[PDB]
Amino acid sequence: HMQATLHQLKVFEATARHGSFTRAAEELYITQPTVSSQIKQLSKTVGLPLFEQIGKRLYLTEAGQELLVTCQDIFQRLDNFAMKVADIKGTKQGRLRLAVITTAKYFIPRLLGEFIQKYPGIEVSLKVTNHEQIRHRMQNNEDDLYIVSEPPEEIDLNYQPFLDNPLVVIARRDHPLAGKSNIPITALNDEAFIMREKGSGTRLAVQNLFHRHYVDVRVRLELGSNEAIKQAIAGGMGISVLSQHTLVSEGARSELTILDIDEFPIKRRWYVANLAGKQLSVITQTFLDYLMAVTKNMP
Amino acid sequence: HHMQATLHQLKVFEATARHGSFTRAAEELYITQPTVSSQIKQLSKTVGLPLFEQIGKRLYLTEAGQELLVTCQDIFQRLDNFAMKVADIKGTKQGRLRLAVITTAKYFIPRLLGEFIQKYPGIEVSLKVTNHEQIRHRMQNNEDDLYIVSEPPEEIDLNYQPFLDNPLVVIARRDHPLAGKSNIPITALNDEAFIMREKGSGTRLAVQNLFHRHYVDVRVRLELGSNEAIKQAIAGGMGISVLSQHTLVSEGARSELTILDIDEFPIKRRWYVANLAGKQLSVITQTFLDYLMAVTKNMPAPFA
Amino acid sequence: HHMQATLHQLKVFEATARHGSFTRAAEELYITQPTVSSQIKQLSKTVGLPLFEQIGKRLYLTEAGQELLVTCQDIFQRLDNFAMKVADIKGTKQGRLRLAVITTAKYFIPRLLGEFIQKYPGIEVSLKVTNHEQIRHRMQNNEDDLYIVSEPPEEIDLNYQPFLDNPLVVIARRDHPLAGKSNIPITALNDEAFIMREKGSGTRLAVQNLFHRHYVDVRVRLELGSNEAIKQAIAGGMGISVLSQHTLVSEGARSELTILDIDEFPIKRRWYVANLAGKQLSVITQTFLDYLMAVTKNMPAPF
Amino acid sequence: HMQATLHQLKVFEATARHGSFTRAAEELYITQPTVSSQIKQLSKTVGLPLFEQIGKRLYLTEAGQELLVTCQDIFQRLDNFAMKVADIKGTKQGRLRLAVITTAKYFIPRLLGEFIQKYPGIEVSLKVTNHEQIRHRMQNNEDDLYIVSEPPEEIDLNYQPFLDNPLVVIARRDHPLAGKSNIPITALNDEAFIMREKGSGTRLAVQNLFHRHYVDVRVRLELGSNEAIKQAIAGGMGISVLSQHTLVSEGARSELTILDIDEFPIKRRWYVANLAGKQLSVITQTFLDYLMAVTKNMPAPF
Ligand SMILES: O=C(O)CCC(=O)C(=O)O
Ligand SMILES: O=C(O)CCC(=O)C(=O)O
Repeated sequence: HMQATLHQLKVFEATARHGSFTRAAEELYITQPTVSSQIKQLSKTVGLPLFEQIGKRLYLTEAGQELLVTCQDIFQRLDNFAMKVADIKGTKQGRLRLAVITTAKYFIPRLLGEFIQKYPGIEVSLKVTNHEQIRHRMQNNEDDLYIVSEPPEEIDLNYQPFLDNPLVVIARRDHPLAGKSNIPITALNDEAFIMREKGSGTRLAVQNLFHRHYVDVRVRLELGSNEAIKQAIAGGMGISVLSQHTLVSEGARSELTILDIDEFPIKRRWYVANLAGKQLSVITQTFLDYLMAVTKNMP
Repeated sequence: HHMQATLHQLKVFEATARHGSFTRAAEELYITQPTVSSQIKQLSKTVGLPLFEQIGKRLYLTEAGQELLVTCQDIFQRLDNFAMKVADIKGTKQGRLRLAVITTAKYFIPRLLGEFIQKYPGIEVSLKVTNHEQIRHRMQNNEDDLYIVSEPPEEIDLNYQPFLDNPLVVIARRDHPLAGKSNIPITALNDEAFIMREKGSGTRLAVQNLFHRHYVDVRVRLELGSNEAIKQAIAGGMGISVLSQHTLVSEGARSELTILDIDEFPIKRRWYVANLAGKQLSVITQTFLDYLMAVTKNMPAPFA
Repeated sequence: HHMQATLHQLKVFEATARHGSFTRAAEELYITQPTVSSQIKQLSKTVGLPLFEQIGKRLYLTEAGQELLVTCQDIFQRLDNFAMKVADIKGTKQGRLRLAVITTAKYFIPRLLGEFIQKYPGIEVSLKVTNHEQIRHRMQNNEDDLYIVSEPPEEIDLNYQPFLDNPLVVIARRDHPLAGKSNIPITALNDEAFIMREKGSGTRLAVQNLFHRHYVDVRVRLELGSNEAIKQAIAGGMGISVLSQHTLVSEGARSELTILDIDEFPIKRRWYVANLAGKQLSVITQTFLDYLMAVTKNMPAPF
Repeated sequence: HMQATLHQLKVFEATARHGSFTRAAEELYITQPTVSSQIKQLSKTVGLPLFEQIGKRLYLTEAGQELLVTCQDIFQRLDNFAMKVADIKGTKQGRLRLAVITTAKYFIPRLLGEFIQKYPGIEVSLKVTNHEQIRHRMQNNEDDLYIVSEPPEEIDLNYQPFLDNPLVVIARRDHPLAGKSNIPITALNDEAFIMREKGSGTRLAVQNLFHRHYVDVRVRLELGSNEAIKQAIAGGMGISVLSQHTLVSEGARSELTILDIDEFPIKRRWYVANLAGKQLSVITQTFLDYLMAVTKNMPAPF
């Protein structure tokens, strides 16, 4: 019974609705003898008579009544799918999956929550993790878009930069250098310093810049957590270098401050990426556009 | 619209998704791979979204594809159902029983169901053996006349009752040092090489809870999702395990297995049969329900 | 034997394993991709087993690689520890406080620890911030002077004591129709956008439970394992969530966040300071422990 | 710090142990002035004196004393990794990961069980799953060996066949055709038959052979489960075709039997595969050799 055609079902259902081959033909802009043979073929496939002529009309047999609701269910299901596809296309349904490097937690979720108010039907997933996780997900095509800091050479990606990630010297509001301008980088000599964990991107960049300019800091502490570091600074433990976006909620009157040391900010970027040769969904390309938009004139 | 799709196109798509391969699909359907290729391109144009993405040497379903695949499986199911009604008409069948049972009831239901049709050749049967999730799915859609579960879901308005006990027992190979001994305390399982079921499993839960309650530390040698695989692993002397005693129904004259007589075993579970939200039952459904209740009333577990 | 190996070799290896890439490792170590490659194979012969395997464009660490990686990390830690004793000797310091604390305590311990240091300038400090499991290993290895945990482990013999409350609260944006309202029924939450923590977490469990133990069905809009990310999600209007009130300490003057006074909240949790049972506290430990207790005794939670 | 070499620590540790440069240099088959200059360089990088001479002997400074303990730990940790590498090479420790296609559940776990008895140090994972799951594992390199019916072309694999998977017609012991021989395949026409699920491997291989010999069976039931089917057979609901390894536990006095039909068994195979280019661990190669051996002689059940 898979040998039946959709077209033969479409003829059958019309022929049952109306009571005649001819009325059906007129609806389906085909010929009455095409309808009759289509029905004979379909009855041969089913194995039973579908119709009985009584007076001027074709009435359904038991097997025909069953096939009618079978046809109605099937056509219902296709319509339903057609509705899905239409909602997808007009960004009123669908799924957006983002995997994002850790440092981007300070903007991405907020952007993403703005975007959903503007497209409520969308369902979202956000994964916030490290470079190794992200590489794995990329290898398995798990998300629509990936936001990273350093696009992995060994994976075919389509990407571009969209937002600068300055690393800046952060201090407590009462530090001597606070408010001072054009401060030479040698001024960091002998300063209590809170270092990020070994093997961190941030650590490595901070150390490289410090080796280049002969600066020797007193490492008071080593932590793995930017929040922890901000807190340690507040507590007087020292200064550090962190991504400026860690300062997003800080206002006019803050316990923290940026120092204005020369050779800073250490300049780094965030990229958007998708796998090379990927079919970008409607909402993905929509989101991509909205992203580049809101982060172009973003301080 | 979407009535421009053909049933052949959906067959080709549904087999491609299933196999993850134009080649394997073409083999199944007795067609050339370019036929597969162009049928998919055509259908894909008709829908107006991509259904597949080929990233490297790997084929993936898009969102729209994932959604069409469910649509194809519903449609095909409905055509199977119609084919069955037709056979039932042709054979002047009195009507058809619809049963969905939890996985572990495959070791008593099918056989029992054979012996039930013996008594009424006027009746036909559609047995679905599946997990709890799929049973709850079928339950929301009124898909079946009776449901057999280990744990009736709290989401649904059911009319359930228990009918057969499901004792979980310790199983070893006939040559195990504790084999044929009596009244062994549960502490003797300390350090035994043990084969655990997979993580989400309620069998695993029941066992992990009971062992935690008795401060029993076993050496987990293996995790397996399959009862049959476990039984085979026990036969090869990998260790012992805890399984539903009914899994021994399929254990023949060549079997090396035995039940160790451990204190606080069996873990007592049972099976429930369930109607749905006070909806009345056919004469068939009730003739079967009475059958179930009779035959199982005093049915001994295997290896008694 | 393995004394044939070189520390530079081990340093090249560990960077390769860490990066998943000879090129990215080569950039970090200020050297050449051929030299990384060279130095790894030189090391591989010495070991007697392959340390990596390349399938397609993917670089995988072998079983011997994975073992070597752990060995390299232990070794490098010991060298870093030696360098700290040296800087302590040469800095003519009074001594060093070692402290390991549960992840959620980063929102008070590091600040407090600064202030303590300002009070005792001869003391150096090591602050490890990590999860519960890892605090157990560290406990078993007598690694630290004091441990701060959300629940003391049963398998370890510990003197302990609670010192600060950990209220979990409902957090929302200040434009929310429930902002500024008193004595709100818990049932007001149901059918509301909600950001849920990751599966099998202290926090998610403790709110799924209290939502079924007071009959509340919520619309889960997102899943995140980062507290900061959730707060950012709330600022963007994504929904509400339940977080430790202490996560609000880093919420500056531009914050658009608030706590909703929902009935049957706060969910109440605690922090405990613990040491190994019977084991004498150093003068330094003791001085800190006293400072801790004083400062936290009447410490109000943020907002 | 970390400009220090490992040989500098080794020379340092000998020097502390003997209390002289000379006795240390004799142990390391090097000269006395290499030792001195080595220690002096190390003393520079450390930033403090490591030794002081008291009387006839070099004694450790405070820094020296700490350096000695950190050296003994480093050397210790380094020897441990060598014990592991040695244990691995001689199969006394290590990991074997197998992922197998569903139907191999009736034999792989048993063999694996027998194998582990010989090598008790080894940890094992066995994953029993479908072709799609197996492909994902193959793509992410999650296991040592894969056991499959049909290796997927789009993945680079070294593979070889090792055991036949005959599909045979199965009935209840009282079936009319039981005991018979050279039964015509057309005997099955009109016969009550229990089919495997749509899209199965087995259902396809069965529907090929039936369309080819114009065979029309009375499909009484469809089921997803080999165990269920065997039970349904036993309950009188029909006959079916299943892999012969389903019958592994059945002895001479079984409620089941195999019907000796023309064009049967449908011959299918199992293969062992690993990814191409990948080099097999020592325990993996061991297992492979063992698998081929025990299967070479192996008869199907009954
Ligand atoms: O940056 C930190 O320390 C916080 C770590 C984090 O992901 C968070 O709590 O969101
Ligand atoms: O074969 C069946 O019906 C299911 C068998 C099973 O689930 C198992 O292989 O463990």
